[PDB]
Amino acid sequence: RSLANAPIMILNGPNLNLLGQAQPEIYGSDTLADVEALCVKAAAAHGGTVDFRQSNHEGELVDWIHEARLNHCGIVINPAAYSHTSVAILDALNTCDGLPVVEVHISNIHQREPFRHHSYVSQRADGVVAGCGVQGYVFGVERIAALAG
Amino acid sequence: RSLANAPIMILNGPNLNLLGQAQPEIYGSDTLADVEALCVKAAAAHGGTVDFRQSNHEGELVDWIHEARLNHCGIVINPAAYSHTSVAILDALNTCDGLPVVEVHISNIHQREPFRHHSYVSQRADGVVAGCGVQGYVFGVERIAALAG
Amino acid sequence: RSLANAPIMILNGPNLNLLGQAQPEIYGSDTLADVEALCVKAAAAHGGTVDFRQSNHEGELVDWIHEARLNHCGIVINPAAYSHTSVAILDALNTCDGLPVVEVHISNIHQREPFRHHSYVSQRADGVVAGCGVQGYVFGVERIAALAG
Amino acid sequence: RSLANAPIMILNGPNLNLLGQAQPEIYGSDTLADVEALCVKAAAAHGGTVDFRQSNHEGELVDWIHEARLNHCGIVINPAAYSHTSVAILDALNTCDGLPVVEVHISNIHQREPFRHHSYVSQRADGVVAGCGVQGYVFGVERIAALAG
Amino acid sequence: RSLANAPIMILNGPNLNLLGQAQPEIYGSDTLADVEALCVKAAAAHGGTVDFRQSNHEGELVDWIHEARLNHCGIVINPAAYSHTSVAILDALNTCDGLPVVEVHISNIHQREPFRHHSYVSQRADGVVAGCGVQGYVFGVERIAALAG
Amino acid sequence: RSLANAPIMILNGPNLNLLGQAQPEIYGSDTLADVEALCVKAAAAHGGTVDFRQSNHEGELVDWIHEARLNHCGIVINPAAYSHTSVAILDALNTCDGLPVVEVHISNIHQREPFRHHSYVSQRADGVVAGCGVQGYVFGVERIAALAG
Amino acid sequence: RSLANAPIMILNGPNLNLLGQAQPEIYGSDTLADVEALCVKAAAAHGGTVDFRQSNHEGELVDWIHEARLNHCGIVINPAAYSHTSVAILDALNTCDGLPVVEVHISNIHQREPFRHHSYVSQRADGVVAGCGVQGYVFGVERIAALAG
Amino acid sequence: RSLANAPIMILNGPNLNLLGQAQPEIYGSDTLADVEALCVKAAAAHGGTVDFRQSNHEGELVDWIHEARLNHCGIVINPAAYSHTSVAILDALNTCDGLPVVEVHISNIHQREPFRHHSYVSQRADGVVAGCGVQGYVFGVERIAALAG
Amino acid sequence: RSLANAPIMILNGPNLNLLGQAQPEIYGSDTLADVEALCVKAAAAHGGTVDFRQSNHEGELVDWIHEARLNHCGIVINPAAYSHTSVAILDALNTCDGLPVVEVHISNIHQREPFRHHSYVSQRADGVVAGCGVQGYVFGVERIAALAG
Amino acid sequence: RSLANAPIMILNGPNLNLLGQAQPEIYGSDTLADVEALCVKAAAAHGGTVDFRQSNHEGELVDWIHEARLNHCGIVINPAAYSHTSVAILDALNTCDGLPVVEVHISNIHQREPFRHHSYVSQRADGVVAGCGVQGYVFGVERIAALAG
Amino acid sequence: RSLANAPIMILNGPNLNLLGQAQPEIYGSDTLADVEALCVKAAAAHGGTVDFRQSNHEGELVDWIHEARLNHCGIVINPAAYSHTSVAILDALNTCDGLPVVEVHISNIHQREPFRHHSYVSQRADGVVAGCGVQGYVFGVERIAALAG
Amino acid sequence: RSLANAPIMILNGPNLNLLGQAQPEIYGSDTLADVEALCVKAAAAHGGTVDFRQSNHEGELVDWIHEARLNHCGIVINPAAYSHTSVAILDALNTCDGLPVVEVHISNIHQREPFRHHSYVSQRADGVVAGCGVQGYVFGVERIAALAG
Ligand SMILES: O=C(O)[C@@H]1C=C(O)[C@@H](O)[C@H](O)C1
Ligand SMILES: O=C(O)[C@@H]1C=C(O)[C@@H](O)[C@H](O)C1
Ligand SMILES: O=C(O)[C@@H]1C=C(O)[C@@H](O)[C@H](O)C1
Ligand SMILES: O=C(O)[C@@H]1C=C(O)[C@@H](O)[C@H](O)C1
Ligand SMILES: O=C(O)[C@@H]1C=C(O)[C@@H](O)[C@H](O)C1
Ligand SMILES: O=C(O)[C@@H]1C=C(O)[C@@H](O)[C@H](O)C1
Ligand SMILES: O=C(O)[C@@H]1C=C(O)[C@@H](O)[C@H](O)C1
Ligand SMILES: O=C(O)[C@@H]1C=C(O)[C@@H](O)[C@H](O)C1
Ligand SMILES: O=C(O)[C@@H]1C=C(O)[C@@H](O)[C@H](O)C1
Ligand SMILES: O=C(O)[C@@H]1C=C(O)[C@@H](O)[C@H](O)C1
Ligand SMILES: O=C(O)[C@@H]1C=C(O)[C@@H](O)[C@H](O)C1
Ligand SMILES: O=C(O)[C@@H]1C=C(O)[C@@H](O)[C@H](O)C1
Repeated sequence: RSLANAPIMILNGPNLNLLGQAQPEIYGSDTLADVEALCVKAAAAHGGTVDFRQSNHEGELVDWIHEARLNHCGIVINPAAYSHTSVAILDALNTCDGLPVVEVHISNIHQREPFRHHSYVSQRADGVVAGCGVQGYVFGVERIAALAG
Repeated sequence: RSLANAPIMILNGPNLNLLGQAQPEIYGSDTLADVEALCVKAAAAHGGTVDFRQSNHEGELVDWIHEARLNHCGIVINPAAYSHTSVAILDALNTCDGLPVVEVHISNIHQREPFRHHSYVSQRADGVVAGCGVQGYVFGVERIAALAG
Repeated sequence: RSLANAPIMILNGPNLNLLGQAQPEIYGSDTLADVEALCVKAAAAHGGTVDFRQSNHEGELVDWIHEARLNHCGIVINPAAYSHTSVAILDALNTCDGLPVVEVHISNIHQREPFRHHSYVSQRADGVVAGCGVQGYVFGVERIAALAG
Repeated sequence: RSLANAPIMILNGPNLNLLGQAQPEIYGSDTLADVEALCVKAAAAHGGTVDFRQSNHEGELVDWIHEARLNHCGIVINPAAYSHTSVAILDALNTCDGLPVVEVHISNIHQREPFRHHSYVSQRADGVVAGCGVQGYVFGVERIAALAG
Repeated sequence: RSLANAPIMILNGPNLNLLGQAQPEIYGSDTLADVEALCVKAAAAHGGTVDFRQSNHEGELVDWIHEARLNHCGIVINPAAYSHTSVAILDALNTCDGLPVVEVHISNIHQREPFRHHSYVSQRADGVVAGCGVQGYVFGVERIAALAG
Repeated sequence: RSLANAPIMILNGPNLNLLGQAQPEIYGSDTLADVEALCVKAAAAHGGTVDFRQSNHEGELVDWIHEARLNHCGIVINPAAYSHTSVAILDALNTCDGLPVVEVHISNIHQREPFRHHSYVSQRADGVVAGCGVQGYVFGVERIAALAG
Repeated sequence: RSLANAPIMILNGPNLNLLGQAQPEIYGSDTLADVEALCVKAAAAHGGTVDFRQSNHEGELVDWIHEARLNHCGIVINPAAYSHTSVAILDALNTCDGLPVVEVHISNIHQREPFRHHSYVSQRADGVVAGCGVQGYVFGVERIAALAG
Repeated sequence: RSLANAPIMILNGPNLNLLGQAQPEIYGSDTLADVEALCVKAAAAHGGTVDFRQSNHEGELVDWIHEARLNHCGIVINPAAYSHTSVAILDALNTCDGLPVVEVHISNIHQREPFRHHSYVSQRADGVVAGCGVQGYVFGVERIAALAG
Repeated sequence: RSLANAPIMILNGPNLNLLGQAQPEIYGSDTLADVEALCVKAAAAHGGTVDFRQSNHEGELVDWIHEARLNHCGIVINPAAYSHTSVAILDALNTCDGLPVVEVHISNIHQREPFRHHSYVSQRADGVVAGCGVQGYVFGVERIAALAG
Repeated sequence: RSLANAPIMILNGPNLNLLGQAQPEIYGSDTLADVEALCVKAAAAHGGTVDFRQSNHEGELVDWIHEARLNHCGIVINPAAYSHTSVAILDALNTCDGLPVVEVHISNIHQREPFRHHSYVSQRADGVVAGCGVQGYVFGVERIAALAG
Repeated sequence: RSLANAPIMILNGPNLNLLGQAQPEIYGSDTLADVEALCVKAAAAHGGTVDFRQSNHEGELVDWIHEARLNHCGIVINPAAYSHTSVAILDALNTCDGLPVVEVHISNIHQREPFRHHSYVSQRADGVVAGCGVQGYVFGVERIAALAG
Repeated sequence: RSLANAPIMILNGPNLNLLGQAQPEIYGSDTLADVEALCVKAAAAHGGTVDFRQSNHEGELVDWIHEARLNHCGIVINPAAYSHTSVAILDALNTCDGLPVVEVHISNIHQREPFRHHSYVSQRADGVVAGCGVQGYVFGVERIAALAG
């Protein structure tokens, strides 16, 4: 599916509802709403749209991936903590044959504790952006636009 | 309990809703409904019944195992990705003193990525079947039948 | 906040709803209701109160930490199996800048299987109590009463 | 080849000659002869026959695997200790392009010492059954019947 | 024995003679004499008494555990660096069939360097308290009073 | 430093001279010259310029990083193989106090051999982009323009 | 059980046929026949006898263990290289419910390459003697004499 | 010894009897008889002769190594699966003080599964040839011919 | 020195003063006094004598090794827990050029927890006896008698 | 390319300029000039020629590999210490689609320190020769001639 | 404290009493009295004095470190075996806020056995000298002189 | 060679050209020219001279080591990053039979990141100084004076 025919799904993992309010020295002062506005504006320059959601539940993220599999033109995901722990989210992305996927981490996870250096999502994601702040979501939208188109 | 007095609980973990539709070269073309039918038939030959369920949610699965503990004669479980990650599911099964438990994986997890090699559920499960396709749920039900006697 | 102005949050993870009914040789014969009343009594001696809650869902536990972050004077948490697996809960606790946190394990996890030896919550909790039975929750309450003062 | 045209090879590794006589609390009280009768009955239901053998010698199992490659419709194997140590049996199975293979462990190896958790044979076997008692051989035979048709 | 018939032994390992004077940002500004008074006060509320000691010698701590084995109603020990290195102290504790033992760490060792994550003593202690400051000794004494009854 | 005042240094590691001519199924069919023209246009859209270079020599890349430290407004680097092996290139980037740095890998290294999973450069780079093909370079340029702004 | 009723089985692993002729600086200059005479005289001092055997074949050693299980009063075994690799010989000795077993190594394996530091036989052997030369076989016969009486 | 006075022992391990017939994409379509004729021809060009043998049995291989020790001018060995597992064949080779030994693998073991990467025989062999197909056997003969001379 | 000219030093590590009194299911019911009487009798049969000591202090053990280096004909040591942790005791035995040394463990350490499998002493000991009960000391005496001759 | 159309590139890594002068007990007394002569002679027997070079610089070896890719019929390489550390030389050889490549080590690396046991080059090289001395270079030339022919 | 006002504590761990007498091929033929004279001399050239001590006992070492903390200008320590095992001695040094500490090893521990590779003291010592013979004590003293300055 | 007949080679690895200008809080504010003057002065007191160089290039350092091998009295080397990565420079130094080598690290590498803990150079260097600042190079010069004397 192309960007003209279906939205880009933009998924956000656990604790991201507090972006811009908690640990600003690590994740910045922009909020999740500010990030949704960036995404909308980047997709509109390519003639696309976005479906932007956040959840703290692993299984709800699994369900939204299944939805995107049939209805969306690609997926930009910041799995947050679940990057490091969820084989179930990996597996949900693996049922999405050929759908473009870009993983995004606001912080540079390779500079932080060793438990954050590995992500299960990365083994499926076509592209992985880390430590580019909320600008990384925009890079994700632009990479989907290049892959879908 | 016996098979005549209570149903066998058949539990299915994340992504199993898309069985037969996704990655058929790994997991085959039979659907979850097809699997449910195989189970009903095998339990019937032993004078028993099944209670077949699927969920994406780790905590829902926990809840269902608590229910089984009191109302079912045994559990046949395919924990899917949660086999590799859920200490919480293992611990739910450990509350079920003496209840027969059979773990089933459709694919042969020992030929796949190393993160798939280990299951938490397997330390509590009485029996473990892997790589026997959807026929391994039939083996599951048969083994519950033998043990519930 | 202070103990006079807001309740202490007391959070229990998965399977702890069965406390006193299952595996009494490991976890004792006192119920979760029994624990709650111990907590209510200990907080009352310091002029405080408690908000006592259990869940089998990782994401609901995250949401209740976020609620504590704004409305409670500290957290006493028994993550149960999530202690071992949940980076998400650790991250939720991390968003709570300066809020006193005390982790509690009923059993001595250090004498159990090696997968129980490490907890994600312990890198954030101020204090960790293990193997002091349900009396560890009273210790927890007593320590938050000291830290809040 | 088919079950009607050639027998199913049933191979048993070292120490299995003492089945039913030794360590009954781990492996049961049914003998190797009892297992052979279970196998003969299971295959006859599908119009097939079995060739059941046991050896303490690694090279003799490799020789038998080579024979089956030419004359048998599939192989049901309990390699016993050899599971954990024999790259030479794994390799013999690897020469049998397309022959159905099912590996059987009477006990649940995943609940035992860590040196028993890994099996060389499992990387080639199509299916792997563990902890289903001697009933696991019957599973084996039924799985070959499905694959050889 | 019982708290009315024998004292609780309170043992302190190496460098705790400088408590209050060195590294106050990690271990606080209360002294070992201050901790002794808190212990004395807690035990007297249960009609008990304490026998409070410190040593920088591994062999001396071993000899004091032998003494406790015969003359004391239980042991509250803060092994200090010996927690991480001393199989001999673990083994002395192991000779004390059934005597209640609570291990205390002033600091939350789980947040410090990885060599401080493991403790030998923890596999024998009944209970372990970490990161609750000098108040953990009062928790120790309370636990021993509950067990000794 | 501003984009107006000095060029962005774009550094490419060993073997990138052959880009578009070798292993096109992993690294694409665009040439290194093609990447250089993408970079010049990306920087131009922010009023900036680029200094694009490639080398098979680890010490030469070290020397170019020192040069950048004094004369450039940031560094986009694709270390190629040296990402995995060069402590010396990490240390050269460590000399560059506060200079924006973005590391780019054409291919998604996290899907490839395990020796490619770790990069010494990622511990210093502000941002890391992998698996976005040659478009990653454009992202790299954009992030430097936003960090230099 | 008694030395009077049945001989002590003395089993020697692979390459022990060459003892005294190969690598004398590691294993000495006494031959295997010289060891057999030592073992005859040691057993004679207790009123017993020996049945002394050597094989390069893992399976043959398994079959002699099963023989011993029924007809001998204990086993002294030097598994030679099979100590480090044979799960099969371990398993054969585990079928020997209560039979006294002593493992002997001529050389001190703990001083040699790391692959020699672990023995599978040592988890079943009641006693293990290493680096006492051919005199270790006399020790083994004395230990069996003490265990049988 | 010399090539004019004694034959070169050429030994082949388990499954090599099927060379040319099984997994031809890995090991080639030349048979073990074709290999023997290559070896005869190479040895004759140096005035020498070969003694070519194959076996699936580890113990037999050990026995043949013992024969060579006394009767042959060197050993070219393809230990096949027993390269990875047999400490016993290593130790047989170690009894052969000074005898030239060359280990040959038809496939390039270093490109295959990690369990194939280590050979116990490589620590004693003088030279090791891998991935040169059946010509590697000719290289082994030529090397034995330079070392005997 | 010889057995006629100097005694055999027999050193016992921490907690062995309680032998016969604590953990009799693991270490037996004979006391340290009974073990010294065994040693005296065994030494006397070879015309030697013994100097039998025990300490809980690692440094004292070091001092007594030093003393043996000058005044005794060999050392039999049971290092007890310091087996596992004392590089200092290893190093004291390394200063003893050529002095016979035999290490003895009453229990079969290879069947106990993984922290007990490694001994620093065994890389220096000429011989190592484990799991032969108190009889292990007599085998120690006998080995020093053969080595000092 | 055929051997008649283009030379075989023979590449030598760091420190091989001193071959025959340093550590002769490890690498022999033939020089690098001696080695080139051997190669010229072996190539000439197959109607071919060689291009023999040596370099201490990783980048220069990468550049020469690039040259060979276009102008040579195959490569024989002794990467010397770069075997163990150069991902960059491995990737240079990966750009050479279908070019025959044989890695040569003069010493038997597998007998040396464990850092020398793994080579990055070996995952790409078609054939690997180790411990055949400078004769291994002739084997390399011979293999190239067979693969180009 | 300055060198003029207080002596430099020179500390020596276990077995060092035998320096010059034992293992001279590793540690040399100079004695501990020789090393003290070298320290006195080097301190004298800076107007300083030394307090040179040796002990086999870990806790004595800790006690002397506490004395230095209050009465000495700095510590030069050779912890000997306790380097590898003593967290207690590292924690003693860590109580000495800002006191200059230099760790010395006579032998180059990095060329020896792997258990010697790691030092606990090294994480706190300001400088670490290894393999420079007894001259490394002189280096110690000189460094203390520069840092107390 | 003596210090009177030949200069001491002082080699400095990558990034050292910015000593004193970069990361002064780790490496100090003295420049490389200041270090060379300290070495010239130390050598002059022994009647010797220095030959002080720096390079970013691994192979140029190998070349310089080859020079020193024939023309210099010894080598003082700060390999810098290449300490951790270069088996090539290790090997270069291994060609220098009997030449005194001292390795120096300005900063205390044991307190930094774990990839800095190991040095390949340290397995050949006679002595190793770390964390003594730039005064460590004077220690180096002094140690070569003693060894060449
Ligand atoms: O950088 C991110 O956005 C990530 C967000 C989190 O919540 C962490 O758990 C991840 O580790 C990193
Ligand atoms: O084979 C199965 O049924 C399993 C199904 C999945 O969903 C995976 O997550 C498991 O790894 C395996
Ligand atoms: O002791 C406790 O309360 C913990 C309770 C749980 O449920 C386990 O999962 C933890 O491992 C231990
Ligand atoms: O359970 C089985 O049948 C196996 C039987 C054996 O003998 C063991 O060695 C295996 O580990 C397990
Ligand atoms: O926190 C405590 O009381 C401990 C005190 C010590 O001295 C350290 O050795 C331990 O690691 C921690
Ligand atoms: O993907 C890239 O651009 C990098 C390209 C290289 O050359 C490889 O060496 C790296 O592993 C990946
Ligand atoms: O010491 C012995 O008797 C042993 C003899 C062998 O043959 C070795 O394989 C063992 O490793 C040790
Ligand atoms: O390459 C060969 O000749 C080898 C052949 C065998 O049979 C294997 O088991 C080895 O792993 C490789
Ligand atoms: O078996 C013995 O004598 C040993 C005695 C001890 O005290 C233990 O610490 C050892 O682990 C074993
Ligand atoms: O054997 C040789 O040719 C190799 C040559 C080198 O220089 C070493 O670095 C390698 O490790 C071995
Ligand atoms: O080199 C030194 O001075 C050391 C001396 C000791 O006694 C050893 O224990 C150390 O490992 C090293
Ligand atoms: O401390 C030194 O001088 C070292 C200097 C370097 O450049 C680092 O790379 C080394 O890790 C440390």
